[PDB]
Amino acid sequence: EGKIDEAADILCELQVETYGSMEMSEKIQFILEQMELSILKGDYSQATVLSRKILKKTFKNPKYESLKLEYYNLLVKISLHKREYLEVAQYLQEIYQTDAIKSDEAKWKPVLSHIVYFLVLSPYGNLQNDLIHKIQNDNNLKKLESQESLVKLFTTNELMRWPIVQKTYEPVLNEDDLAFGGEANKHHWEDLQKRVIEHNLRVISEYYSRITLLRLNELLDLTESQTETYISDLVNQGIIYAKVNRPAKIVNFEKPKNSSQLLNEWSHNVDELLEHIETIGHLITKEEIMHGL
Amino acid sequence: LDLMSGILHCEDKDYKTAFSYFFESFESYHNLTTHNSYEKACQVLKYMLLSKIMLNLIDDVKNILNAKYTKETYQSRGIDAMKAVAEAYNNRSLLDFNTALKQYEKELMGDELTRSHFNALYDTLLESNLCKIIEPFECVEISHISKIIGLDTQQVEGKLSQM
Amino acid sequence: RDRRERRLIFGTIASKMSLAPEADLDSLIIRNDSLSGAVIAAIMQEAGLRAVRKNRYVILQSDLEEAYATQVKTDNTVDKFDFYK
Repeated sequence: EGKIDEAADILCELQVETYGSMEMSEKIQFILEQMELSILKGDYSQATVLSRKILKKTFKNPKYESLKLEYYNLLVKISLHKREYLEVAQYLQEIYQTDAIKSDEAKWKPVLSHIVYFLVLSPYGNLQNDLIHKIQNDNNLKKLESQESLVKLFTTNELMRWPIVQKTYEPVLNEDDLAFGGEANKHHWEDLQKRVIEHNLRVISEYYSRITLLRLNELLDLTESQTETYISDLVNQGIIYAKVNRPAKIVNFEKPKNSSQLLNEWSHNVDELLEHIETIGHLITKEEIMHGL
Repeated sequence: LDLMSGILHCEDKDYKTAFSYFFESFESYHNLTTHNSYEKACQVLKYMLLSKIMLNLIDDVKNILNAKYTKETYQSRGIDAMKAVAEAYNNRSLLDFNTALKQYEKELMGDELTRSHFNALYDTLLESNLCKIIEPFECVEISHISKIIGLDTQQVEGKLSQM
Repeated sequence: RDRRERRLIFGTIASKMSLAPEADLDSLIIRNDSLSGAVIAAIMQEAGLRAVRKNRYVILQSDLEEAYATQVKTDNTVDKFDFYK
């Protein structure tokens, strides 16, 4: 009949007080559909509370075909209002081994391109390096090699070809069906651009010790006012730290002084004189063996 | 007695247990009918909103004004001033903090306990704005600092040097 | 303990307990007599234990007076016996 919000309010005011936790067969199936009605209604809080109940119960229960596949779709759909690509990347760790073992490679290939999309948009964390090697990675797939090289590109990426790579190949990014964010093109050129700046600026400190602010704007594709916005977020979140000189337009590394000179930097000189006497002393006999014969 | 005890928590902070004194008092003066006036009942409502802002809880401030059980239909110029301060703390800006200062100055600056916490909240939101400036590297032009703070050059240099 | 000093206990423990403002606790405060800090703690705990078998999360009015009769048992009367004052 065309009713959406009315159908959701009926089920939410009944099933909560209906089941007494007796029969878990039809109970779990309807809760998965109960959160779907909240998605069409637009309330993410109703589905968030229900997502913390049967998630731990299903984990202890054995795996099923139609039941386990519903959790993978709902956790992606609830990210519309959340707009956090880091949380969904952890939810897709289960489907990664599910479609590669229980299912075939037919449905595993599109899931492979989806799980790597949430990894590129991950702002930070050490789980990014663990998801590079994985298990089934290097499947000789066209969409996999493009996304896998993109993760390792962030080290050497100068953001010169960044708009060219996304325009030439756009499997998961500009043109996509599942896990497609933004109205059309606008959120794809924003969220993805904000992440690649964070990954690029992180290694600049490890490479450029002193860089001109005028040159820094060209590498990050920003301006004087836009550059100070992204670098201030990484320092506030505890990512990296650098020098920003507004009048002189000089961006340095600003090495920390907690080393206290002799107390730190000089302690690295032990292996300098440790490999001298110990090595040559071992090669005294070898010199007489080669020349003696 | 609960109101006077809560006043000692103004300078000594500790607003967690101080809310029980102002909450139980609001229901006490509401049942006095003729024995209590309208101004004395609105000041108690101002003390509850002022105590939660010092405790830095956004959701509890909105629950006092929106819910009719907590509000009991009491509103004035000074009561709405606490809503602007709560909105100024969410965005962390001094523009909305001084916006309600000029229009509500009659009731807002009339109470001494509110004016005593005015300079406290003035520096509270000012220090929070400095944490965004101080976190990155220093040696930035003062002219660009006043644009982030939102005050005059002489006012920003005067308050920053005080801390 | 007298009547007034108990509300600082029941009221404080209720902060960590989920209950509705419609609760009847304003009544039983008079019924409470000759208790301690350990006995009152078990009263609010029993309110949640009976809510599990009744399939209830938020403590209702039925989860208060019914759960109070359990831990309160010491002697038959315990309140001023029956007259003869």
